[PDB]
Amino acid sequence: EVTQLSNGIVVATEHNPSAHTASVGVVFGSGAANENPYNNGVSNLWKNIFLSKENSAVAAKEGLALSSNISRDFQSYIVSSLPGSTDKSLDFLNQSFIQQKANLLSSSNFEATKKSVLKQVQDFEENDHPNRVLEHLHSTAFQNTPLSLPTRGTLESLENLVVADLESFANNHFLNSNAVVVGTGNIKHEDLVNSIESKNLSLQTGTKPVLKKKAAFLGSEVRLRDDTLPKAWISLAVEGEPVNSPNYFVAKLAAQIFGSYNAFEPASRLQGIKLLDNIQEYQLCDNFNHFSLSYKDSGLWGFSTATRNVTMIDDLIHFTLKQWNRLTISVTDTEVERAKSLLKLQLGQLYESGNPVNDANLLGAEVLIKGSKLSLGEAFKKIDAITVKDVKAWAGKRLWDQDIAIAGTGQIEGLLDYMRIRSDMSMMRW
Amino acid sequence: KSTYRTPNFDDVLKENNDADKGRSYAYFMVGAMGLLSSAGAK
Amino acid sequence: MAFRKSNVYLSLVNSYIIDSPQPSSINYWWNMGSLLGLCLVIQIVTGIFMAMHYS
Amino acid sequence: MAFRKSNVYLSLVNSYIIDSPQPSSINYWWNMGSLLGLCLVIQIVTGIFMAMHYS
Amino acid sequence: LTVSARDAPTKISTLAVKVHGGSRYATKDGVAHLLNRFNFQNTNTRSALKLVRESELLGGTFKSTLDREYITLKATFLKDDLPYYVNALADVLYKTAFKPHELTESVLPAARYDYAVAEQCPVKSAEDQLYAITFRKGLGNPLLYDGVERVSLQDIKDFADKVYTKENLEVSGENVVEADLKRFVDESLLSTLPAGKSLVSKSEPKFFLGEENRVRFIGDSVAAIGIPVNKASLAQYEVLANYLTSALSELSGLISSAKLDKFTDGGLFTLFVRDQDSAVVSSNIKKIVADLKKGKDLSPAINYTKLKNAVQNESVSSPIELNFDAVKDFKLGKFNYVAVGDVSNLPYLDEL
Amino acid sequence: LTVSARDAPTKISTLAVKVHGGSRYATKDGVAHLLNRFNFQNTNTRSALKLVRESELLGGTFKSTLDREYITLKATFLKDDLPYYVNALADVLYKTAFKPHELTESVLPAARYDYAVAEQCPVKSAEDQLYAITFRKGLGNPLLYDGVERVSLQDIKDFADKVYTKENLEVSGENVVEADLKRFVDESLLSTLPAGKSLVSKSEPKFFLGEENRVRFIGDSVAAIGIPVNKASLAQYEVLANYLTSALSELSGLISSAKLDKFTDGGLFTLFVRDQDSAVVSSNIKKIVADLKKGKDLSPAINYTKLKNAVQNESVSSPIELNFDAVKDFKLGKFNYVAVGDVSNLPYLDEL
Amino acid sequence: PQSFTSIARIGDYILKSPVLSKLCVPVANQFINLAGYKKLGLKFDDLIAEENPIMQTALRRLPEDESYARAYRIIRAHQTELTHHLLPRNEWIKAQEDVPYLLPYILEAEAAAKEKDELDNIEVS
Ligand code: HEM
Ligand code: HEM
Ligand SMILES: COc1c(O)c(C)c(C/C=C(\C)CC/C=C(\C)CC/C=C(\C)CC/C=C(\C)CC/C=C(\C)CCC=C(C)C)c(O)c1OC
Ligand SMILES: COc1c(O)c(C)c(C/C=C(\C)CC/C=C(\C)CC/C=C(\C)CC/C=C(\C)CC/C=C(\C)CCC=C(C)C)c(O)c1OC
Ligand SMILES: CCCCCCCCCCCCCCC(=O)O[C@H](COC(=O)CCCCCCCCCCCC)COP(=O)(O)O
Ligand SMILES: CCCCCCCCCCCCCCC(=O)O[C@H](COC(=O)CCCCCCCCCCCC)COP(=O)(O)O
Repeated sequence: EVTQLSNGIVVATEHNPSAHTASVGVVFGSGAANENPYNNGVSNLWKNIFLSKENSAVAAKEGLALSSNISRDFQSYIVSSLPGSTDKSLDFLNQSFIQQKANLLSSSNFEATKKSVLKQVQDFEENDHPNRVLEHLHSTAFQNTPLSLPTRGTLESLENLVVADLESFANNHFLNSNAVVVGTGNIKHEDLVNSIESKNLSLQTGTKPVLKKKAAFLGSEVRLRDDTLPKAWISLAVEGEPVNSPNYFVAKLAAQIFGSYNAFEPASRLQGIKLLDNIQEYQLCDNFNHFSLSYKDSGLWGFSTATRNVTMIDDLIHFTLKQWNRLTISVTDTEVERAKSLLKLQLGQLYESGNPVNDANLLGAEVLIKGSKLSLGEAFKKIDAITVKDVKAWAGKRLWDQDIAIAGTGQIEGLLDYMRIRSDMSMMRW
Repeated sequence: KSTYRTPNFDDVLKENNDADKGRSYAYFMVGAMGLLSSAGAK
Repeated sequence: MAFRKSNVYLSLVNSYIIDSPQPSSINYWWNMGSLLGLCLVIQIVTGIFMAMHYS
Repeated sequence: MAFRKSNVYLSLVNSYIIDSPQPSSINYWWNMGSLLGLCLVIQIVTGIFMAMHYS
Repeated sequence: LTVSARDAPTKISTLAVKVHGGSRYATKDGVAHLLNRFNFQNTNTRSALKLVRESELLGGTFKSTLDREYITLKATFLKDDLPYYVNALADVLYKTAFKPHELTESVLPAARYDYAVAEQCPVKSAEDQLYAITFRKGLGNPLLYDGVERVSLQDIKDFADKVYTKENLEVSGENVVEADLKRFVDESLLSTLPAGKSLVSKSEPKFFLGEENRVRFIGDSVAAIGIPVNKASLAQYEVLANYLTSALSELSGLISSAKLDKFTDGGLFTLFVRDQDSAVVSSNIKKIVADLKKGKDLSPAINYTKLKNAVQNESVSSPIELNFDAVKDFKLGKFNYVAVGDVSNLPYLDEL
Repeated sequence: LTVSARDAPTKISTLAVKVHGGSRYATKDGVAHLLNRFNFQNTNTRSALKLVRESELLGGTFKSTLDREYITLKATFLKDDLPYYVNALADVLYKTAFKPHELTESVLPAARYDYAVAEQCPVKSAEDQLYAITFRKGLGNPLLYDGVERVSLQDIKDFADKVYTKENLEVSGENVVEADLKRFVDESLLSTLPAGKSLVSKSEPKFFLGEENRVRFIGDSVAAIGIPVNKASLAQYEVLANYLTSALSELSGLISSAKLDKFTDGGLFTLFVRDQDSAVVSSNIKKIVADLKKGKDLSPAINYTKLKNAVQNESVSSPIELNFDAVKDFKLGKFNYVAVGDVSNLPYLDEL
Repeated sequence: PQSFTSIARIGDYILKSPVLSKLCVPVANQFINLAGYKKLGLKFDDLIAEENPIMQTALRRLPEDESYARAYRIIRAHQTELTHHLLPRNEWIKAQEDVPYLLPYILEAEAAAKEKDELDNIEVS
């Protein structure tokens, strides 16, 4: 059961007696979308300061494990431990992250962390193609709007930061009205609330800055061509649904219909996905996957693919977009029936895995928007209630003759112009 | 300059991008060319 | 592959007027060739229909 | 490579009537196609020279 | 045929069947890999394409995994459909087709892909070279099939006749009722499965100390060491594998990886160092071995490894390690060394 | 710069210039191989295509050869044209172009061909592994360039500036008048060549006994052994290399090859066994080592090796080996072992 | 175009029925030698067209030996045919050497491709 109390800070807890671990954490409603192009990467630097050697050493001496996660809409700082020592994690979180920040922002520590983060971002930008392609897709989809800033930070901006930027961001965003205290695993809600009440655990006053511009989607493309690479990596997307939309689960199911494909695994060549019937003959791709990502203001629905067949890219894109076209007009009931159970198993593993850190992140990110956490059972009935008419109604609105965003790198010379791709979003025979 | 920073396209861009209004104006111009063309071909 | 590239007759049309890669900076002086192709069809078509009445 | 295979115009002649691989056991019933090509040329050539005198 | 299970209100339940068909038990090098790729191919009744469209609608997927010791037959699905899937798993253990055209078209092309990926990564090659020189003819059998020894379809079929038995089997199902499973277990085709000796051997393997090998590799350079661990010392090398990777140690920024592999009778503790410039590798490896030889205290890391072990025990059978409280000191006495990469610029075992 | 020559009424005369630019002297692995492939490229005055049409009409050809110790500049031509060719050889030792586009278009593609051919043959790989484990950083440098260590054009030019000197040179001409050559020798561009220390070292190398290595190879299986030979024992291992290959020995039908390589200060005696079936290799290697360990008499082979040596001395500098009369007995004490092929079915050094 | 499994279920029934296997099989055996392919050295299954994905699949599973011999009978028939003659009487195909060597491969390939088309159109209740 999920129990949430608004006394003090918003305290959420999900109790699981079977687990042998307990996680206690703080989730902030600010993310990479709350920063600007001149201090971009301040959140990643804060994360790596919390994860620095001295802080991690003092934590691990007591027997605790530290996790930090940076995203568009939230920042997560989690302390995981054994069930008997769940009170010690609160003490470490109070003493280190909240009460005092002078020790963590010393000159030498800041310089070392800055040099390590610069090295990491430099390695990412050159030797991680499928993920940086998705980052550029975000950066070109939401350009000149908060949601397009990369979460790690750019190489040029990360140099200009000083400790003053970090402390300014901490003053502006680490607030009581922006925070949720989350408890996961083998702990009780009453015990957690009592433990918080015994201490003060006050973060700050409130009134975080309000953004003047809301995120917007622009049809656009960016091409980063490099002929010294062996493949071509391509990510393509349209505007999707945000969190708290009525069509959220319909979006995830429509994504699940096409699924993912790996050419080298024997089993995934026999899937009921009809798209493979066009792909398999000439080995058009090595792998693809479909995504329905949702944020607070907007979302992305699309796919990502990698291939060595540098002379047949347009055929791959054409067949994929013709499979997308089929959703509006001629989706069949068996497709939806398979999609329901595939999605239920897909959602089942996500929310019911052994690791409590994923549960903590999900619960903290959920209560910061909805105000409450949807149960597993009520999720299934909405999934089971989906019909063919709903899928057709959603697809006729979100992907029929709509603008797209594209991002590719590698031997993308075979990738045709924008308009030729944009015309594939309709059939013209219907 | 970082690749993530994108060049200024402001003088080219429309103030309000509404898909239903935008695709209707383009389709009407294409439709007009088709309507006169069908008449000429006949 | 796509039918426009797989068929024997449609692959010749594909590689000459559809997927043919053109330089991105040729000006209006390069439009003259297609105008001669248009005019060759005009002479022939207007000639077959006018050859039905000429002695 | 050889000029009959390198030239743009002579490579079409090469792959249709010179280097074309034929089955080694087709009988005289497969000679009929070339006879129709011979007869098509006969009708046209004997028709252009006879169209110079017909009203 | 020993069945254990647990139940919980989770929506998704999982079922696992394990076979002691490990690579230490393969008759020819890479026989285990080929059978593992026959797993979930066509059976006599239903084809492998038949199994896909059915297990999809009921919300489940099948997997098979290869390691030094196991061939795991695992399924994760929706809670109510336990009787249906238990027959699907039993069929593959009973009446696999083993057709000749399944080896050429699917198993061989897939097995080649696994080998190709592992050859590009240098730490895997170094790890495979520590297994080979420590356990010469036990666990040191090659994991993947490359083809230096010819393996035929009969050797695959004979191996399946050897491993797929009644007494060489364990069926475990997480988050589903135990008693309901056994009624379906005692009914299915595994009830008629033949019985034989258990391939698992209680005796410990024999080990060699001081071996070295060198491989010339184009890419990064790796200086890896491996140590044999008996049954009693599994606790000491588990804390040490966590101390070096934790912030409590000074060498944590030099070390690229450290772990302990455990079996039913012992394990191999492996340490790796990786970099592009062979000069950096050469200095890093020398400082690590010099500091390890003098001594290191692992007592501050006991509470850290308890939390680390508890997370690991979720997905494993969780062998009991109650000796974490008694682990105090470590000092390196002897080890096996492997050098991969620019061997000319990398140190020798005498130099370390 | 020590010139020796002989004369005879033969129509065809040969000229040789040797440089101690051996692979034991290469600064980086495979530097010697790359320079050897620059030899007879373009010079400042005449191109390498210019050298072809000229040396053709006068009836000669040029060659360059690489081994563990030498870079041989050899020419065989018609008798009268000694003054012309002696300038052509001097130019390459003086004013090679070393242009950047000569490394990419000719030297690198040719060097890759040499490595590819040697990798298919298993006895070469086994021999290269005996050199590496016996002489770690002396003669054991790789002979051919594969690219595990990066070699740049500057390292090639620096190596040529290091080896091409006045005091690191020997010019020998067979079947042409000595005095006539020296007048052309003292005139040519080698007269102005810089002088330096002689790269040849009088000191003996250091050796290691008991090393083993294993390589997994798809093809035939090879069980090779290698032994270090000092200066005094060159006579004993020369008779033994002929006894085993002769009909006088019973193991001659089991042995695939046997030879002794000689240098100015010692040599390596190598023995090889080769077959397709690893079972035959395993039995053959065991019987050979067992019989060698008890003892073998080489006295019947002394007259045979004298005839064998006299034929060899025609094309070599002929180091004196007058100890053939004193060679009596041999018995194997220690050796280095290398296994290539089906390593699982091949014996270990402990088993032999 | 009339498949092969379709015309084989016709066969095994006629074979088992004593009245039918006595009436028509004694009439079928004269139809084979009257066809006269045996005299050029041809086994029956070498006569079926192979330019479709079903036969191309079975021709790949065929063992090396039966594929090498199959290559020779087709070459011999092509060579003998262009000379307007026949093979010597002592090399003809007898009654017992003409066995169904390409039968099982055709059958195991259609039942796995019948399953595919019957699974692409499943209407789940
Ligand atoms: C490139 C192709 C052609 C060109 C350049 C061409 C040019 C001409 C010209 C200049 C005239 C004289 C026009 C005048 O002053 O009255 C003419 C007349 C004529 N052409 Fe063509 N022609 C072409 C093709 C054809 C074809 C293919 C035909 C018939 C199938 C044809 C039939 C005629 C006829 C019948 C006349 C006389 C009718 C008339 O002009 O009053 N022409 N042509
Ligand atoms: C396959 C091509 C052709 C066929 C089958 C064909 C067939 C015929 C036939 C059957 C006749 C009537 C013969 C008779 O009974 O007198 C005829 C007449 C004629 N054809 Fe053709 N013809 C062909 C091509 C041509 C061409 C290309 C031309 C002119 C360029 C041409 C010009 C004529 C003329 C002028 C006549 C009338 C003269 C005459 O027959 O007295 N034909 N053709
Ligand atoms: C390099 O870039 C290119 C490019 O490659 C190409 C191909 C084109 C396109 C140009 C062409 C392909 C021109 C081609 C021209 C011809 C081949 C002329 C066509 C000639 C004919 C059609 C032959 C004559 C036959 C007829 C039309 C018969 C018609 C029938 C009639 C009148 C009978 C009617 C009677 C009855 C009973 C109804 C370009 O424009 C271009 O640059 C943009
Ligand atoms: C599969 O195996 C093949 C095969 O591939 C091929 C190609 C052939 C060969 C067959 C052909 C290619 C037949 C082709 C036939 C044609 C295309 C018809 C030719 C038509 C024309 C030449 C068009 C008409 C034009 C003229 C001849 C104009 C002539 C000019 C004249 C009369 C003007 C004269 C006036 C003056 C001023 C002198 C085979 O025979 C064959 O099997 C053996
Ligand atoms: C050889 C003689 C002509 C030379 C070549 C010059 C090219 C002009 C051909 C006209 C075709 C353009 C339409 C392409 C198309 O189908 O687009 C279709 C649909 O576009 C339309 O809406 C068609 C507009 C109708 C205009 C056609 C008028 C024809 C005028 C006569 C020209 C020849 C006599 C594909 O549209 P897409 O951009 O989404 O792929
Ligand atoms: C489409 C209309 C014709 C159909 C195609 C039928 C083919 C017949 C074409 C005749 C060409 C044969 C000679 C080849 C050749 O050049 O061989 C040359 C030289 O051969 C000769 O001696 C030529 C013999 C002269 C006979 C030509 C008479 C032509 C009759 C008219 C046929 C068409 C109207 C190559 O000889 P080679 O065999 O050494 O390569």
